[PDB]
Amino acid sequence: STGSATTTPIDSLDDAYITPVQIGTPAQTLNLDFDTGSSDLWVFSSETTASEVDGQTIYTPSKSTTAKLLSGATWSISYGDGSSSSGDVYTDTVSVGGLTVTGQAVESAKKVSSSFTEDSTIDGLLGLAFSTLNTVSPTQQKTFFDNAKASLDSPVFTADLGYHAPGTYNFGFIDTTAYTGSITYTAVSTKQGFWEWTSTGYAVGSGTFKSTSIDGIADTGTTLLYLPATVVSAYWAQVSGAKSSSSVGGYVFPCSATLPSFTFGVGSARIVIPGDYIDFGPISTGSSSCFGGIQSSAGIGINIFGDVALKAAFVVFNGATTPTLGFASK
Repeated sequence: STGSATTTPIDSLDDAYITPVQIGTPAQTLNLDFDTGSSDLWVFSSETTASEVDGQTIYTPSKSTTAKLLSGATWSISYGDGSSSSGDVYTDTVSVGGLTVTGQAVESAKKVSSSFTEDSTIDGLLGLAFSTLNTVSPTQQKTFFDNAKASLDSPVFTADLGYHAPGTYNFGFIDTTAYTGSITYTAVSTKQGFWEWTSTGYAVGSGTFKSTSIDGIADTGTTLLYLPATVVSAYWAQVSGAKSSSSVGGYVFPCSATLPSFTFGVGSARIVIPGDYIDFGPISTGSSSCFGGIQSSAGIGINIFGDVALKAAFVVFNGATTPTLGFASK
């Protein structure tokens, strides 16, 4: 089997991407944030504290003939940005782009933090990291991908995120029309539960490539590119007037700037992030200070190849017995 679903930016900055997902019988369609940096599929629901729901579409398990309470199971998650959610668990039928999993754990939120409430466009998350990170207790649950894997034509999914435009998540096949040139594959460590890999270096603009190992994670659920302070300083030094602002919470730059590209290495291959992808617009409405899309990972504890990086590539998440990651230009 295979599946193919379009993923759409939630706003004009590509802050996140939403993908429609069918849950239950008859189908209830919710728009979920596919997150290769976590491993819980959780939704706003009929159980979510009323004051914490503001425009989201909710899953109502009592209206699904295939929903079953997973008795005694609870979940609770905290994300890198400080947001969180928690609740109880149902199993139900879940379909993405025509690919169906029966008996998927659907984690129903009883509580969500303010960031979730305030984002009316995101009805929940669908985790695509390794199932070892799943938070369900006392019986850990599998991701949608893990459950689908054996049925897939090939044990893979691909992320093809757009810049200010829709893109695609495919399951079970590689669309050879969706990228240019060849796909370069690179080793993955699953030791921390992430799609963790080592980039071979970077370049700023038309500058020379610096060969240096940068361990980090491929994370569709993180907006920006978070890299070591040395690398980030070298980038922003090429932008007149750019500076790190503790008050704003990172590097800012004059909105009048033209940003240089940023290249990262994948083995001997190179992925080029155009300068425009690194512009996250005014820090506050009407400001002439703009927020940068490359930020320091210092104090996160891990480097993160988030959407800024991934949307410059066609990315293969290969879940074969020994997982790997593939990157192609597009």
